[PDB]
Formats: sequence, structure tokens, C-alpha cells
Amino acid sequence: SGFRKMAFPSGKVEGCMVQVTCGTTTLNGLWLDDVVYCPRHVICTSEDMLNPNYEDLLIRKSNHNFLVQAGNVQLRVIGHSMQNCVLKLKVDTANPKTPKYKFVRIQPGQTFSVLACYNGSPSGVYQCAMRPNFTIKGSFLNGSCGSVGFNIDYDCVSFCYMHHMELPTGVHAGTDLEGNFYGPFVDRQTAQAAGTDTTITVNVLAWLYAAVINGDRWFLNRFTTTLNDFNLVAMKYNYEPLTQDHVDILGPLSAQTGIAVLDMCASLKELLQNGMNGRTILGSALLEDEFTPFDVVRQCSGVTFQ
Amino acid sequence: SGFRKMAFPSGKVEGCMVQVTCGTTTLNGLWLDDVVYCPRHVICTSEDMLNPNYEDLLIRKSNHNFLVQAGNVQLRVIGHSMQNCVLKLKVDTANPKTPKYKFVRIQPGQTFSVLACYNGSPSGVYQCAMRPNFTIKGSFLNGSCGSVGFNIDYDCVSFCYMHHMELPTGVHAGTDLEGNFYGPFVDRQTAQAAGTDTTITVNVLAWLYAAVINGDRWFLNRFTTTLNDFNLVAMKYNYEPLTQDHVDILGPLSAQTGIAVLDMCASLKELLQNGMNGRTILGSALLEDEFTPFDVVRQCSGVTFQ
Ligand SMILES: O=c1[nH]c(=O)n([C@H]2CCCO2)cc1F
Ligand SMILES: O=c1[nH]c(=O)n([C@H]2CCCO2)cc1F
Repeated sequence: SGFRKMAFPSGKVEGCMVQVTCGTTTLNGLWLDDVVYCPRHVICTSEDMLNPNYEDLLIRKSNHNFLVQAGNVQLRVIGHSMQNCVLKLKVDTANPKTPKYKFVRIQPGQTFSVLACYNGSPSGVYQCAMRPNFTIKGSFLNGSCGSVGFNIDYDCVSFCYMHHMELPTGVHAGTDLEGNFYGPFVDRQTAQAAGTDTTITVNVLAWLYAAVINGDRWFLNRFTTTLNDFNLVAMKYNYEPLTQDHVDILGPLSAQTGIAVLDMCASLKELLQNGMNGRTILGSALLEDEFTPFDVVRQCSGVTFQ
Repeated sequence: SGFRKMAFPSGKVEGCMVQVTCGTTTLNGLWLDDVVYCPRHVICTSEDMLNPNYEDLLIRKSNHNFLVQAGNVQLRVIGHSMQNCVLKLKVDTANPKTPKYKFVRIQPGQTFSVLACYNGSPSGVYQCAMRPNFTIKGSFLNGSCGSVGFNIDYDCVSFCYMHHMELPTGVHAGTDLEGNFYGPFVDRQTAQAAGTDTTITVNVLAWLYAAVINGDRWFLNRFTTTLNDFNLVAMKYNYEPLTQDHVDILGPLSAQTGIAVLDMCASLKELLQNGMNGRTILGSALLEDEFTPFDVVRQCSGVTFQ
């Protein structure tokens, strides 16, 4: 019945996006209860970003210097503090659209939806993964900082990402909602290079299961393998090593399809060694690694959010 | 700065989704003002779908047979009528979350976002295109009928698609919001085959412009071509013929990049004739055709919706 790169419905998060301006700089904030979260680099000018001393720059800012606007209405800022790389602006009004929510720090390999925003206004929604090198491959222009990534379980939004930086190579870095960067990145305009962009093996396997469920089966073969043998191949192709935990996580998709995990690993092994020979899998000409096992079960089972 | 398959924010549409049950069949409806729109096959049993006489089946239905539920609240049905392949259920309460909206019948080659829903509850959002054969390549399970596709211009939702049918080949067919199918498809479980899935040439060119803007430039070459020469190649590869209207639509992306449209056509020609030689463009190993010129400008310029 089809398999698409699918984001979570964005309405619960749209209702939390605001605009934050400090001096000359405008970016997005996230309004939950009576706190607005935004990147701490809102206080910087373009020149400040080369070598910013955030504590010193913040001394010169007062509550009334943070202009916070939710659509056309202005919010009153009654306190401010810095937590790691985020600012928390306490406002005098709780967001009436605050969904049930949690702050989660995700693991590399996990996926989430991004609501790209500008001037506090949502522009679009797309699905991302936290890469093993702790970058994300997003779509962010100037003004998009403070846009967030999130997952939804039924009625609860788990926020996991806030956007802060574009590296010189065009990939993206940011923090969790406690303001701690993913990976080694810092909010300074400096030479920061990403490490190896390794492929998320367990996700590729999940997507191959999704393909079989939908009738793209040409890559199934007569072979099997072992974890250690497979991983010799994973290593050569800059794939994450597959572990027994990963095998266990794939158990449900294995049970539903009747294809043993290690047999699917043998299919992936052949695909890595031989390529796809000009064929496609679920409309892709490369091996997709930004669907988790949970994403596949969810999309193949129609789980909804209330 | 990155280029992603991006859907519109879904919140305005989430607020319109309801559940409609008639007898044993449950699917989704769209609640705008005091009307709920849903597929007319809600009145059918599984057996009825082989040879349904909708007018005869509807004679046996009254207002109280259509159970309409918006979240946990029940809506009172005060009238019903069939328009083409949709039912319009008049309810006694206008949807307080009705956004500004229009009904549009899109052209093949145009893109839109789908809010996949089950039992009236949103599951996910993704971007689709109306294919030249009038199918869409979606992700729809049993229960997803009545999910809608839409575009947003600033504050106005233009609804263009309602989901009705999965063909035996796994692609999807549906109607506009006046209930007229796209293409030749009918709401009957019969032998319906899609025609040739031609590639949307103007969209491929737009995406190549997007690639250049983002620094994927390896496919630029020293050549040019003409519309007629290019189209000889398009035809061989089952690409839509490129017209002067398409060239004109690409004008802005041509102006911004300084790459003449026909020079980009020569790049595409070489890509069609030689393939990508194991390289990628914007993270894809095939030529992507579900971004329109407007989608590229929008995403590259950060247009937002209020
Ligand atoms: O840190 C937190 N504080 C909160 O008050 N909530 C409540 C507020 C609404 C739903 O959850 C959640 C958190 F994660
Ligand atoms: O057919 C239509 N009828 C309407 O009342 N509207 C109004 C109602 C809210 C915004 O638009 C739009 C239509 F497209």
C-alpha cells in the first residue's frame, strides 16, 4: 500500500512557535506553558558569532530586550536565563495551545520530524534522522534557528532538537531542549567539521522489511549470513556495526514477514557488494537509512495520534 | 542550506478531520463550515464494491445512519447528498477550526501534501505529486480513505485531493473535493490499470536548479540544446515533452542561478543518456520529479504561512 518519508502531523507544534527578536537578530522560539525556549545566539550580532562570550553579552540584556511575538500578539517577558546553549524566557502567559509534551535527548540513528519556521511562522515539515556523526541533513535558511524537531506518541509531543547552526559543508547542528548540542558542535562560527557520515544499518534493514511488505522483493536472495560476517561488510561500506540489540529490535518485522533477520542481512550484503544494478526499492535508487524499525511498523500499521 | 521533500504544516487540516461510519464501514471525512465531505463508498460493504449502484444503495440511508465524530464529540447530521463520488453530510455545527480554504482541481505535475488519517485521526504528513497518469504514489492503508491532499498559500488551504482507491499495482486514485476522480478511475473494485508513469520534466529541471543553489553542481556541463532536440531525448526516456510554458516557468530559477534553461536541459540530457555513474544529487540516486518550480523557489526562499 505504499511507503513514504512521512512526518508527524505538525499542528501541535505549530501552536508553540513564536518569534524572538533581540536587538537586530530574529529567530524562532518554542512556547510551552509560560516559558519560551530559543537559541542563546539570538543575543549575538553577526560579528559576535566568531568569538562570543555569551555570559558577558547577556549581562547587557534585560527582560524588555527580548521581543517575543506569538502571531500578532506580543508576550510579556518577566524573566530570562541561559541553560547551556538555550535561553529560557519566562513570559506572563501560559501558551493555551501547549500540548502534552516531554523533552527527550535522542540517540544517533533515531528519526524525528522538523517544523521549519521563519519569523515564528511555520514553513514546512519533513522527517530527519540524527546522523551517527551527530549532524542532521535538514533544510534550513537564515532565520530558521529555533525551529524544532519532535516525535509524537499518541497525544504527547517529545521535543528532541532545536536548530542552531549550519556547518560549512551544508549540514546542520543543534541542541536538545536542555540546550546541549548533539555531538561536539558549538554555537561559534569556527572551523567545525563533521565526522564520517556512517549509514544506519538497522534502519536500512527495517526499510528492506518495509519494501517486502509492499511487494518490492527482487533483492531477496537464497543466502544467509552471521552477525560477524555481515559486519565485516558493514565496515567496508561505512555502515554501523549490527548488534544483537538491533536484531532483537527487528524481531517484529521478521515475525510479520517470515524473513529471518540474518537472511535480510544477506540480502543487504549482496546489495552493498553488487549495488542495485539500476533497479529501485520503494522508489529509491539507494539504500535508505532514515526509517527506524518503529517507523516501519507504525506506517505499515496506521498508528494515529490523538 | 539543504533541500528536503517538505510538506506543508498540517495543523489547519488536522482541525478538519473527522470520522464517518455508515453501517459497518468507517473512513475519514473533512469538516469545513457545516459540511462533512467523504467518499461515497462509505455506504458500501466490501461486497458492494464489485458492482455498486450508489444511488440505489443511498436510498436505504438516512441522516441518522451517518455517524460523524470529531475527536470524542458526535456531530448531528441534518442532511446528506451525493455529488459525483463524494457525499456531503450537512451537520448542525460549523467547524470552529475551519481555516480559510478553497477547492482546487490540480493539473498533473503539481504537488501537494497528504495528511494520512485513520478513524478521523491524523497519522502523518507527506508530499505527493499528481502523476501524469492521474495516480498518486501515496502511503494509504485500509481506513485511510477520505484523507485529503492540499496546498497552503499564506493563510488559505487549497484542498485538491481526497483518497478513494488503491489499484492492484499499489498506486492510489482519488477525487477532487467536488468528487470527480482524477483520471479515468472509478470507485468500483474492478480491473483498473494505470497508464505510463511518465516523468515530470519541468519538475526535474526545477530540482536540478535546487541542486545548483545548494552546491551539487557536478552535473553541469559545457553543452546546450534546443527544445526540439531535448524532447527527442525526453520521449525516449518517457519524460513529458518540455514546452515554452515550462521554460518560462523556470525563468526565475534561471535568473537566480545564471544558468540558461536550455543549458540545464543539456545537463539533464546527459544525465538521461549516461545515468549518474554512482553519484548523487541532493541525496538522491535518481532524478526527482515531485518538486515544482514553485516548490523550489518557496523552499529556497523561506516562504511561511500565517
Ligand atoms: O518539563 C516539563 N514540564 C511540564 O510542565 N510538562 C507538562 C506541561 C504540559 C504537558 O507536560 C512537561 C514537561 F516535559
Ligand atoms: O466553497 C467554499 N465555501 C466557503 O464558505 N468558503 C469559505 C469558508 C471559510 C473560508 O472560505 C470557501 C470555499 F471554498
